[PDB]
Amino acid sequence: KERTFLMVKPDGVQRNLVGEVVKRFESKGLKLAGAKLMVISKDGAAAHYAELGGGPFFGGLVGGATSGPVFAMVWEGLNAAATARQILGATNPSDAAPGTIRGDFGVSAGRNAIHGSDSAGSAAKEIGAFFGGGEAASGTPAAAADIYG
Amino acid sequence: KERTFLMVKPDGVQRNLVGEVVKRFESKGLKLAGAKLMVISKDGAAAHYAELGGGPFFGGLVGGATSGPVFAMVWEGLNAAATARQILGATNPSDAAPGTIRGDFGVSAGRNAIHGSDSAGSAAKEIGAFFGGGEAASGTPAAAADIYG
Amino acid sequence: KERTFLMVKPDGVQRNLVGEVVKRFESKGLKLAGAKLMVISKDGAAAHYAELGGGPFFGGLVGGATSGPVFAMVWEGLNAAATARQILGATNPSDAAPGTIRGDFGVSAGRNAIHGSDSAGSAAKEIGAFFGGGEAASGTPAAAADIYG
Amino acid sequence: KERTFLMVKPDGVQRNLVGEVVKRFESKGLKLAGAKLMVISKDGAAAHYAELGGGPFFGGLVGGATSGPVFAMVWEGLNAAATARQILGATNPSDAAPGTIRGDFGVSAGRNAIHGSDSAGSAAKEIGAFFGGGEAASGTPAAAADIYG
Amino acid sequence: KERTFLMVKPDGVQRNLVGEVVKRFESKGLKLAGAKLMVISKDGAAAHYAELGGGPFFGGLVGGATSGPVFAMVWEGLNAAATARQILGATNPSDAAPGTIRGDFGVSAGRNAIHGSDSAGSAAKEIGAFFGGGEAASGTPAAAADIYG
Amino acid sequence: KERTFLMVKPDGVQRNLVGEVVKRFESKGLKLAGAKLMVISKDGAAAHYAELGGGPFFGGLVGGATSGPVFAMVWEGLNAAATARQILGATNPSDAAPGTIRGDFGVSAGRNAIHGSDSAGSAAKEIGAFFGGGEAASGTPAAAADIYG
Repeated sequence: KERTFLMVKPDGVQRNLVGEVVKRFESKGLKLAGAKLMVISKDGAAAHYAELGGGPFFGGLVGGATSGPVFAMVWEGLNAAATARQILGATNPSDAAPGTIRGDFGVSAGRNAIHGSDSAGSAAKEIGAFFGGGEAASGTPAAAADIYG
Repeated sequence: KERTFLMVKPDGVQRNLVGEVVKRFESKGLKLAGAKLMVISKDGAAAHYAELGGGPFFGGLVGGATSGPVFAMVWEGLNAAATARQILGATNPSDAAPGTIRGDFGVSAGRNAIHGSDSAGSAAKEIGAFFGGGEAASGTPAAAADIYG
Repeated sequence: KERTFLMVKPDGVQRNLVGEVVKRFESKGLKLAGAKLMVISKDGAAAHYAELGGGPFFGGLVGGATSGPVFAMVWEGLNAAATARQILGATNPSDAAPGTIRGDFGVSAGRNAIHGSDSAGSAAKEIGAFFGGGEAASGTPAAAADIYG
Repeated sequence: KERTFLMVKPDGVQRNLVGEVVKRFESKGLKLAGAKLMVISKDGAAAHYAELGGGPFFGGLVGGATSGPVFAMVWEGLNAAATARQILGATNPSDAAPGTIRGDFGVSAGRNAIHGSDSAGSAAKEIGAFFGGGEAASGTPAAAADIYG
Repeated sequence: KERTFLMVKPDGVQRNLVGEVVKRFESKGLKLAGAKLMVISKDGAAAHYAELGGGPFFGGLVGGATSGPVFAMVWEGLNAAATARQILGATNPSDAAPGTIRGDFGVSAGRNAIHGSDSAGSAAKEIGAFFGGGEAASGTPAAAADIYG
Repeated sequence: KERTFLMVKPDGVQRNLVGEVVKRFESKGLKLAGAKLMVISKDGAAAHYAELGGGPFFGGLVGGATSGPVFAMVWEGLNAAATARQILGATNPSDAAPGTIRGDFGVSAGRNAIHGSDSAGSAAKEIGAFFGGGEAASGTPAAAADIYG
């Protein structure tokens, strides 16, 4: 059903947390509709982080995402985006509820393992910028009935 | 260093084993140079499974990979391909050493979670068919020194 | 000490979460006094879900529990029932604290992995309906001293 | 399909390994057709361990199983029994392949976490003695197609 | 950076939770600057628990820590102490957020797996009493850059 | 019972594998009689690696252990040393059975997570060099009866 864009920032990829962060959502019910390693290459960054470019963080923020790769993803299911952030954790890892990808694998707001949509609109603008339309498989997960109803 | 192509067959994707199977190699040292959900779409299959197309299995084998998506990947490091198959497990999951992706998550030779190169040549022909050349990030993993020397 | 009835609804059994959901309480301290796979068989349902039978959910709720099996259990220890629900999670999995059997393995209020008593009375009426009196082992766990005092 | 009897000896129940040992087979594909906590109560022992009652071990062997409870189970699937012992591990835990329930959770041949059939006949005589015929659910696991074919 | 004293009380050591409790902080980013098994030996206790010695708990509290060993540790990083207690969990395990060392491995306020500083001062007085000054390695963790910035 | 010296080489400490590597033996039955972070400081190295100092590896081998810290340990139980190496894994991680600390967390013979005695004599000479005699707790693990007999 509803889709959501969420990727693993350079740090997590480097901290070998790719697998777990993917898995967390698999064993949750969220469905992986597309995912790859497309780097930010600066240009892709500035736009994505376009909001508040005048803020000092940009200088040191756009520096980060652009270093190592970025495993980008798109996940399905009802309330996929709503629930994602809940388990993604609070933005600040040193303030994020223990049990989340952040409160379990993150000690700094600078580079906190993953990233994920803050609304369906932000979701419907992130998928596009990073993915496309064909890179996404429209596979029906053989196990989805034992989740919704 | 050496690269290797290895993907999660439709079954594992469906059995929610995407994360673990990725993670296994992260916590091993293997480096994820590119990865996405590009389906087999028949044509991509027949070629990949080209070997022994005259064998009856093809009828029922090419049927499998083509159902659900396929998380394809390319991994780095020394002896990446050599070691991969070792931990990938024996082909038959009901005969594969307990500790592997197969002997831990597989009961049938038909659909056994993942797939992975059987030699550097087979590796240097699988990467190409499924990936390309640009989809691969040439990121230097900040943690590779604590592995090799 | 205090006992509590808590089972894994059809969904979790089907979602292969039997082991983890059992284990969660083992590594917590709760003691497994009896457990099996006794299906609801409709009659057993209607009574258990007797409360608010006039509510529309019953139509579609009693349909659920009755499909696949149900691993029923009874757990011991002080505050067993009080603490259980806390770690069982909120009723709604898309609203349940990340770290629980629900917020980690559930995306719908319809079928949320497990079920567990809401009070000592409800506990002292669920055990009976599903278990009996002899199916329960009165074993003294050799490791209980390192928990209470 | 084929069924198999396998229980967790008193030790494992006490060592809180109930959950994991159950889970191992869930994430493998084996299907839990019935399971409870029926103690050995001596009589049930002597018969089960009937073979080589004249051997000194019986004195100290029948003493063991009869202490704490015993989570008995019956598992399904093709080659269920054949494969089970493989992942159950070698009889001697201080000689059992690392990755198994024994080589991971056992240091003595005396009490090694679990027990499991040594042949289909031994399987078709253990189920009966410990279970019955009605305690077993004939549920069709909604996820079995993504395993066999 | 900032250091913090936190040990595993006798119970956890006995409950085999040493590894996990250590690991939790490793995969968090906290750095292990020194750690061993120095028992409380009464004298070391009374001082550490000096606060409220007139309270009845002391009788039964100092009895506890002094039984089995105690894996003491000192951890590094920014907000190490601040964040530690958050993931250490609430003092009462039957009231501590599920995801913590306490809410996951503890059912009694008496003996709750681990112990950890309640302020930088309390941290700068616990390290000393249990460690020294030379037992601490001043190693620079080759992976710290992918955490802070 | 029998004791054994086994530490985590600089690499593993750096690769955040301290916890797991400790835990592996806890959930096995091995008892932690003492453990800390005492660095090799060259002198401690040369002696320990004294054997084959004339071999070229020494140049580049003694360089390794001396970089980051080293969590040294001493473990108890029957066949502690015999069984340890089995689960420690083969010396070469790219040849070590999948399920071990090496075959799961190691890709190079140079730096392979941990180290552990090759005989009771080598065990009775490693403990001494790294530990002492007082740093070891003679605690009786409250859970040892459910293992041996």
